[PDB]
Amino acid sequence: NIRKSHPLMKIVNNAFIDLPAPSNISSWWNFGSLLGICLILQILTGLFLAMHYTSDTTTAFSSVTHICRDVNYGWIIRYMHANGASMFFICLYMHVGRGLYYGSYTFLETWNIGVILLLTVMATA
Amino acid sequence: NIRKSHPLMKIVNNAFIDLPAPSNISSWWNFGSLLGICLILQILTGLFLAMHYTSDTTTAFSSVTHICRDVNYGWIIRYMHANGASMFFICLYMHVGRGLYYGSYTFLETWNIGVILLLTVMATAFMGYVLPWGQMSFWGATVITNLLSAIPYIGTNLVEWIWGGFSVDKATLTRFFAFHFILPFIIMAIAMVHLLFLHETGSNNPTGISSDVDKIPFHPYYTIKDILGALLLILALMLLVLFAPDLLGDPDNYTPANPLNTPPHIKPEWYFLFAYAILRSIPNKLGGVLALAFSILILALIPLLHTSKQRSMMFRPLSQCLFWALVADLLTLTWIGGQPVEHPYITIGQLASVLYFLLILVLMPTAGTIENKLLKW
Amino acid sequence: RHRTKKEIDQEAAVEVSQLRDPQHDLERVKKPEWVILIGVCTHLGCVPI
Amino acid sequence: VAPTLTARLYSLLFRRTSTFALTIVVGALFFERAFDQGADAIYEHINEGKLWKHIKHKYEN
Amino acid sequence: GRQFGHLTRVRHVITYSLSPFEQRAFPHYFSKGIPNVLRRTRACILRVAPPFVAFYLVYTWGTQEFEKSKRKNPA
Amino acid sequence: ELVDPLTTVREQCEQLEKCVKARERLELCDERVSSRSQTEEDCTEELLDFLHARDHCVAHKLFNSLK
Amino acid sequence: SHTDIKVPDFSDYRRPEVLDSTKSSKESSEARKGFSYLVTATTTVGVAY
Amino acid sequence: SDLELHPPSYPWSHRGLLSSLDHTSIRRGFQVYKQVCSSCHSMDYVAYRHLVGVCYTEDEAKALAEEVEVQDGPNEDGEMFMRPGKLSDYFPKPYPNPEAARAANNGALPPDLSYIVRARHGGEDYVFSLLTGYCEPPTGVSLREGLYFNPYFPGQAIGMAPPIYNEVLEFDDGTPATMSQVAKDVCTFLRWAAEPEHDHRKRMGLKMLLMMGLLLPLVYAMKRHKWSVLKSRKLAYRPPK
Ligand SMILES: CCCCCCCCCCCCCCCCCC(=O)OC[C@H](COP(=O)(O)OCCN)OC(=O)CCCCCCCCCCCCC
Ligand SMILES: CCCCCCCCCCCCCC(=O)OC[C@H](COP(=O)(O)OCC[N+](C)(C)C)OC(=O)CCCCCCCCCCCCC
Ligand code: HEC
Ligand code: HEM
Ligand code: HEM
Ligand code: HEM
Ligand code: HEM
Ligand SMILES: CSC1=N[C@@](C)(c2ccccc2)C(=O)N1Nc1ccccc1
Ligand code: FES
Ligand SMILES: [Cl-]
Ligand SMILES: [Cl-]
Repeated sequence: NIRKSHPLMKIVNNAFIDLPAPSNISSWWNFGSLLGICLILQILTGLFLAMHYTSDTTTAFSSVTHICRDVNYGWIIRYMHANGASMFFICLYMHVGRGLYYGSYTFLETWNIGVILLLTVMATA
Repeated sequence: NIRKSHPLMKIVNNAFIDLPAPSNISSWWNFGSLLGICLILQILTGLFLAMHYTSDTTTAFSSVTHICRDVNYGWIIRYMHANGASMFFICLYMHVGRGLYYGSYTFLETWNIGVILLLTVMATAFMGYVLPWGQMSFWGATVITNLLSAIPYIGTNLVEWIWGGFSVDKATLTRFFAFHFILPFIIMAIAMVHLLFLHETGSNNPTGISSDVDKIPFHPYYTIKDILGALLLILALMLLVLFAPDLLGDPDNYTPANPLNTPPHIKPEWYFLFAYAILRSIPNKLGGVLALAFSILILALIPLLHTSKQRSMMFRPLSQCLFWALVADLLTLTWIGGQPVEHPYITIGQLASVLYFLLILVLMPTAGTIENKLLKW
Repeated sequence: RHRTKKEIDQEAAVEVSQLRDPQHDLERVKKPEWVILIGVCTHLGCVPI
Repeated sequence: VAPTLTARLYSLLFRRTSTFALTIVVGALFFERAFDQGADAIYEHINEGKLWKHIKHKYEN
Repeated sequence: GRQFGHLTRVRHVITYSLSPFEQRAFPHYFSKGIPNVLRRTRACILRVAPPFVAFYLVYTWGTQEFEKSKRKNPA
Repeated sequence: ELVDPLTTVREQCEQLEKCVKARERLELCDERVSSRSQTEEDCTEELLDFLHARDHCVAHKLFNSLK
Repeated sequence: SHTDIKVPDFSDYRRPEVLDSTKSSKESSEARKGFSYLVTATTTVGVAY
Repeated sequence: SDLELHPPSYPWSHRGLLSSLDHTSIRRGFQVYKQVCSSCHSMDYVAYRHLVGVCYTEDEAKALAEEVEVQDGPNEDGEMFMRPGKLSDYFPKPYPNPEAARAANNGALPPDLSYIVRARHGGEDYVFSLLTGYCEPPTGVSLREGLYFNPYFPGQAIGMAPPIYNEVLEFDDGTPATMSQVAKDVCTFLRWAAEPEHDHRKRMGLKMLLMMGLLLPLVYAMKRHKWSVLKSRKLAYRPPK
């Protein structure tokens, strides 16, 4: 069985396929992956905005305008990136609230760096 | 002992401290970490340049000027980043040559993604050299992107789709800056997979013989040798930065880009001249482009050309000579690439071009079969 | 480029069989004394002198 | 049989890592002054009367 | 990965080692060092030098031709 | 009215053997083509060689006279 | 048979203060350690600068 | 596609690896640019403040900026107007755009000089040789009106009339304004214009060499120290018989 012995697919296997998980985790445990998705969306929409945005005060306002009017489908990319950031913070706050209500903070290492993940997202947005 | 059980320090331990390593790896094994250092330097100098650079044709040339004159110590940051890129390619070419001479390519997974690490660095430095928006930046960007126009049927569509217009202009400079920013992080991710597959087996060594009978821990023996090597890497960089910053840079790049006339003679940076020579050695558009691609993708099929019953060339004199005829031949193609398409550089460029592909595909494979028969096996 | 009579009869009195993209001077221009091109090389985009 | 300077340096400074580190940081502080002092003194003695530090006295007023 | 204690099998091999504070880090650096460098270069020079001499001859000829190929002839 | 350290060095530069030979080969080419004008054979090549050997010796000692 | 073993001579590598096999090594233990750790200290000074 | 003659190497006092610029010659070189060159050549990337503490005092450089008038505004009425220069102004451009420049210079474009030494092979050696290298055309070369023979310029036909000559200006320190003097001073200034970091980088370069001369053998010594355990190890094979 190659899924269990290839050094690269081994780490995928032990994280997404054969990973043991509880049988009773509710929808409040869905927000971990939605954070990952939100991040991926903010990478991609973010990246495709950075190909048309300019970083100086004279035309920084105008380059965003240039996206929403002139580049094909850039207005939708831009609102995805703007609203994607807000969805990111919805998921963040559900994620934390899940951890508090159900006591997941007892995973100190996971929790304490989760706090760090909150600060860096705020610094990003 | 916490160094061996903390889930985070465990992965560090098994990679830099208690990792078994051969006891006899020479200075040619120092270039793996110098590539990592080079990458880190290009991240940091690169990042601190991106805080003062602007990405549009009107002021892209001027923002780089603004760094070298007005921002505190930005001129040194900028030459570190420019010369750091060239040191990156020195280390790349030693790294590969080490792998060929000593037969390290038999690590297929490590090697085959190493090829990928070569292509992505070239794609990075390409999209980095466009950003200052000088003459060489613009027309060097024009020659390269038009290579895709040689693809039949879909050629022009891919070029104009890459361009975002009908020629390299404002739209390209913006996306190329975005690509140049993000690719060095992808590189770091693949470099981590480079090590992951490597640690599956451990390092080769100058002899090509298994070193399981005689291993030493990576720390303190190769931590200190990698420091010493890095200190010689800083020396090489700083001699270029502080005593010869424009030795490798072309003067033409100090004039803003002009989309209306070219320079009479254009030359890439030194680390691409050997391949530019191969391109020009063919009087055909699609032929020149394919010969350029196979010039680098030849590395992917080196492991299929191994004929020797021995792994390293340390005990194979006849392969040694053909190996150094390839370095000289590659050093020849570098010279032609820096010279104008004129007599006799043209015909020399073609003979050295055949000798390149002739060595890898014919002379070296059969040279290994001979020396097997000279050794009666 | 305004073409003279020394040039029209040089490019008119040419064999077209061996040309790489063969076509007589009629198809190219609209009138024999005018050549309006675009300055990019069909190889890789440099402008010819 | 008085211990040489290297032995007395070890007994007093180096045996403890803390004191070993303290004298690195202090060694850096005093090395920095004397190195930039002496180094700058060479760079300008070579280039005597060539740059603004030297001709500053002409155009005072 | 791979660990110490699971590499290979070895028997009947003794290793003597000295502490690094008991010995000299540069012992006979020039006394034994230079003769070893001469042996090492002597042993490999014939395999490395010829192709780079061959490059040197092509390099001077090619430039010498080009540098004067654009000179004028009386015809 | 006013001297010139540039001009004095050039007159004592053209005296050495390497410089008069280039002068003799261009003074021939000054009279070869001007035998009777018709050809397209310019005479720029024989001048640049004379300037190469000349401007080599000026750079040696020219700067010894300036501030 | 393991008594036939003898450690080989290291005099080609020993420092001056140690070659006397009849003189204590502790008499020079602080000078020898100090010399090697002085190399390290001045190194970190330069890296610090 | 003509023959080329490359410039020789003149012994500039800033040629050596550790050798700084001569700042008195810079000072004289700025005077050449202002009086002679600035009427045809721009320097879009140098400002008056860059002169402060290199070759002029702050008061001197301020007085120099106020000797020209520059545009500023809008005022409260929406109109543009002229005021004297200040330290923050870049050197005035002689033409608003290159099209006016070609029309004022028989169709040729005097390039910006901020980087001229770095954008041409040979740097000040090329510029020094060009300015001082004008001569009559060789037999058989006949240049069209408007153009001037100069053997160092590619093609040997340049659209710039010789811009310097004996006594074009008088220097503040009494130095004889000979053609060669003027060329040497303006070339030193143009090097500074293209590479203001010149002197500081060499001072750093000296410190870098000295630290490396210390750190390389010390780090080498640490490597040899640790490795000595292995380099002098001895092996013996004692199989059972
Ligand atoms: C594709 C990119 C093209 C770009 C063009 C770049 C211009 C080329 C400029 C040439 C610089 C050459 C560097 C100097 C090499 C000196 C090597 C030498 O001194 O020793 C030979 C050594 C033999 O030693 P053994 O390992 O056999 O055993 C030792 C026993 N005491 O054997 C070895 O040490 C050899 C190890 C490998 C050397 C790496 C150099 C090759 C660089 C390009 C290779 C690219 C191929 C695709
Ligand atoms: C907010 C501001 C805060 C500023 C704080 C300033 C503090 C400065 C540093 C002081 C810390 C010193 C700690 C110390 O020396 O120990 C680390 C090791 C030990 O050396 P070692 O000799 O093994 O053992 C000494 C044992 N002793 C103490 C009993 C004699 O020492 C060494 O081995 C180190 C030598 C190598 C150093 C080089 C490492 C840098 C990476 C590579 C650089 C080049 C390329 C990047
Ligand atoms: C200070 C005395 C001056 C220096 C130094 C230079 N010039 Fe000029 N310049 C002028 C024109 C019309 C041109 C364009 C010529 C052409 O493109 O054919 C130039 C060009 C230059 C160049 C460029 C040389 C090259 O491209 O290789 C240099 C290095 C140069 N100039 C130096 C006109 C004038 C002018 C108008 C009367 C003056 C006063 C100056 N130039 C002054 C200087
Ligand atoms: C970019 C930020 C983050 C990402 C991508 C992320 C992702 C995830 C994922 C995929 C899981 C496992 C699946 C799940 O429980 O949903 C998880 C679990 C957890 N996270 Fe996060 N998270 C982030 C931020 C945070 C924050 C801000 C906190 C707390 C302040 C936190 C604390 C935790 C804890 C305690 C768990 C364990 C929950 C359990 O298994 O019951 N994380 N996280
Ligand atoms: C977790 C990741 C990210 C978050 C939460 C985030 C969030 C945001 C937000 C809230 C804005 C303001 C949008 C507006 O007001 O119009 C923005 C703008 C922008 N972002 Fe991001 N971003 C992320 C990642 C990225 C990345 C990875 C890139 C580029 C590679 C990027 C590029 C941009 C650009 C260019 C803009 C300016 C254009 C605009 O305002 O729409 N972002 N981002
Ligand atoms: C960003 C690019 C790269 C980085 C950071 C990198 C880094 C490293 C490092 C640290 C090692 C182990 C230590 C050493 O042998 O020096 C290594 C080994 C190796 N690399 Fe790379 N490398 C890169 C690119 C490449 C390329 C371009 C190739 C080949 C075309 C390649 C093929 C190999 C092979 C075969 C080995 C095993 C060598 C051995 O253990 O004998 N890698 N690399
Ligand atoms: C392996 C990584 C990298 C390599 C080989 C590389 C290489 C280069 C090269 C050759 C140039 C041309 C410099 C010049 O001609 O002046 C350049 C420019 C530039 N690079 Fe990078 N780079 C790397 C990573 C980065 C990163 C990670 C960033 C930013 C986060 C960055 C930002 C820039 C910027 C802003 C410029 C334009 C400024 C300039 O031209 O100096 N680079 N790069
Ligand atoms: C984009 S201009 C450019 N980017 C470089 C740094 C590069 C090209 C290809 C791959 C990596 C790096 C290079 O040498 N050139 N110049 C140049 C000049 C003539 C033709 C092509 C390129
Ligand atoms: S010939 Fe290749 S671009 Fe014109
Ligand atoms: Cl907006
Ligand atoms: Cl620039």
